[PDB]
Amino acid sequence: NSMSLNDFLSSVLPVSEQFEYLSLQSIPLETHAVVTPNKDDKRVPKSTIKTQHFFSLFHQGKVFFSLEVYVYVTLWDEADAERLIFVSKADTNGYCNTRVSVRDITKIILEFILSIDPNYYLQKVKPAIRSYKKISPELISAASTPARTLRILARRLKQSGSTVLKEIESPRFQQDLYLSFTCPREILTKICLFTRPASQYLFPDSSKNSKKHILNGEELMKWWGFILDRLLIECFQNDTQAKLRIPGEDPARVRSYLRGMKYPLWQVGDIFTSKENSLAVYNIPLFPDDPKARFIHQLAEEDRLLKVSLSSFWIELQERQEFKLSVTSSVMGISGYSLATPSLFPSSADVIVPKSRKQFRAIKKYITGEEYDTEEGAIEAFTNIRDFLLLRMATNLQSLTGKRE
Amino acid sequence: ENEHAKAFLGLAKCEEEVDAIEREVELYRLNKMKPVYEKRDAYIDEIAEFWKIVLSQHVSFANYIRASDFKYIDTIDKIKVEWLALESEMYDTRDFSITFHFHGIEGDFKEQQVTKVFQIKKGKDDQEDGILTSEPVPIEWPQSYDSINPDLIKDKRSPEGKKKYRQGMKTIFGWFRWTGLKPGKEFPHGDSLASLFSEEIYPFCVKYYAEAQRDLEDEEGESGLEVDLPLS
Amino acid sequence: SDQENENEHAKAFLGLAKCEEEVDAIEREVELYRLNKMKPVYEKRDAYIDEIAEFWKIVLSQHVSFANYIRASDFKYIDTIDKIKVEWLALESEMYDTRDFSITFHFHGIEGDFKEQQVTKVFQIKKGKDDQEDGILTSEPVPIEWPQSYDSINPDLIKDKRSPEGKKKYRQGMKTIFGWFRWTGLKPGKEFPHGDSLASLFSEEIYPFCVKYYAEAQRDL
Repeated sequence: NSMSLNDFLSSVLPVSEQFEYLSLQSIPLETHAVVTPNKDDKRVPKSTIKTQHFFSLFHQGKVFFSLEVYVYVTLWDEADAERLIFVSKADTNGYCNTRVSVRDITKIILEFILSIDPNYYLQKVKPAIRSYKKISPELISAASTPARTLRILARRLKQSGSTVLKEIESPRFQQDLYLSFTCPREILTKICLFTRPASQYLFPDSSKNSKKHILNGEELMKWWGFILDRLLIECFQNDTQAKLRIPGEDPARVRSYLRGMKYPLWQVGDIFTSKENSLAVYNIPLFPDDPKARFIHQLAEEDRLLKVSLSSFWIELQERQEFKLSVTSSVMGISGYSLATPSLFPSSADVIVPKSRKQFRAIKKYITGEEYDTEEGAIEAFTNIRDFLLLRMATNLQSLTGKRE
Repeated sequence: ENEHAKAFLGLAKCEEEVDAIEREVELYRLNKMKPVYEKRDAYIDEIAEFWKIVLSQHVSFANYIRASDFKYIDTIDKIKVEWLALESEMYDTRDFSITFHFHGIEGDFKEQQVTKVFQIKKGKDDQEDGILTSEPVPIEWPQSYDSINPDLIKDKRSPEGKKKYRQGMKTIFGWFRWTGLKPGKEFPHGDSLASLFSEEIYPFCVKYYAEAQRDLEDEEGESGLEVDLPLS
Repeated sequence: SDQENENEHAKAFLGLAKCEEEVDAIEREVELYRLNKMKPVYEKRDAYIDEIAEFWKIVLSQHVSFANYIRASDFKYIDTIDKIKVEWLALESEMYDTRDFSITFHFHGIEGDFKEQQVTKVFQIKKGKDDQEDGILTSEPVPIEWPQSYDSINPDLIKDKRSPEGKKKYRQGMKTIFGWFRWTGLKPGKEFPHGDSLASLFSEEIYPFCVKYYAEAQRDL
């Protein structure tokens, strides 16, 4: 069994070759629902927890691969719980010296995420809005002004000769300042991928590297199509939803592309269609930097939310400017249960969790703020990520050797 | 038509009035803030690590330098910004001189005080805003950076050397040589970095320092510094 | 000397807290200073603006986000705006935020249906309960004569807000610009949407920089 992120990655990397990797994760946060709630609805989620997973792979002091993924867990007071994996971006810069399967790397990281028990994200959760009522003394919080903060520091010093509260992370306070939840380890899992071609996603100006291989929309869809198909076969139960939509394309072609997939249940469509056949706003998930959300926002800015329906929605969306055909854009969805039960809890070996969003963003930025017009950028990213971690976190990137023959 | 022209001109003259007013206002602010800055900085000296903490709390500052430089950024114990337009009208209100003092690292970095000056310059136009420029100032690079130090690099136009050069040029030490007069051959965006210090870092150091004192670490930056509203 | 040392820190923290407050005072003075100088220039500027026909109409059409805030049906009426005047309350008393201001519009009358009138709306900052809070713009509803076509949906006109139609039509009215005129900022989601952002749009962009917008419009033209 593969029980560590290292176990998963190595299995797919060339044997005897050294690779290092970054595995960054955000503190789970209480947040608004993935799909907008319908007041006239039987039920509503008690809570939604959002976490971002960021991965970068480095080979020989250079970074050549990255993957950005979000994981939502939705809790229903009575209606079970689902977890939704949103795949946001993946990219390469073409600066890898050795030969590897980016596809299997991407597939294997996703399996690892699948392996994680949902509860792991629910142990300690950052509240969307904290209440300090259960607590006096006065706390220095996000809301505090600098002057108030300065004054508080001074009083504390005078009282105790320290500016800190010892009991701040003490268990009673934790019970008060954080949320925790539990749920069946075996839950409904959904993955949503939207593919839109572009020259660069996570590696600015890498398009300018000749070594880099850029895919047109069709190639890209096929690429994500292939990965998903394996995920379905390898990690999912047999009667599981697999839906693919390519906007503006005739369904015989799409249906015909699907026929070719190894999993036999792929269908043309989306995993958001409902029995109740509600409005578009009530079935469409709002993801970060996502084609579906930008357009739901427009419908909001025009008081059309009530006006649109699901069938209408897809059609209306294809019309919009970001969608200039012919370019191929596809939306992919998976709904179902995992073969194996999700039991994994990640370790420091598995991931690095920064203390704040600020620190999380700072590290990521070293990778995504770089310029990859030339190799110097790939090296620089590796250099900063390493120096920054050691320096501010006393941490090292994970190191491993490829096992695959 | 003629009346319209008259108005249009008067309009163009009004926009020109506004600019003068803005400059006047800026000068007014600089004169008032001066004595508060002296008072404030004197208190800041009593605090240790104030600058180290501030430069770790500012978000975009990290964008301009190498992560390794933070070993040295952390030795800064004093920062002073004097705006030149207070000594003479010849200077733009954006002009300033900045002085940093570094305490040093044993066996690696020398304790020193460095002063850099930034001024606006123009090139042939009445209707051009102007750009920041500066003069190189000597700074003693840390020993750890011998390999990327422009003054110790032997094969400079060498292919490998040219890469060791460019690496040194993207450190905070490279920035001290920034001038703004040789585009593409100097520390990148040295003008923007200069602006951060005068516009944000020096002016708001205390807000930044207070940002680092939140009791719950996850709240740092939450201060500042995607769902709908369906029915009415 | 553990006491003495942690005591110099507490002194300096209080010093800084005082300086932070000195700086907030200065910012107000500076902003006033700016407002005082800008007044005469604005007056001179508006006096030139009348001479230009549809200056405001062109400007409103030209501004990027301004159109997002209101109904398309609304523009016909908007185009009838031939005068805008912003006055900064803080000039008249230390009791107003520098942000506080009053804004007047004059609407060219439209026949048969739309009356010509001058209206003044006032916005000021308010804070609630907690000292450590930013504050937000608020306003008082002010009378405005609605055009007849909007009569079906004029709120006063709607018979029952609750009926599904009323629920839908009334909502519609609030979303109009006229709806904005009754915006206060104290009944969240019961009023014109983002009424404060629009207000700030006016005192921070559309008014101070109307000229640039007009110009850009000419160039586009």
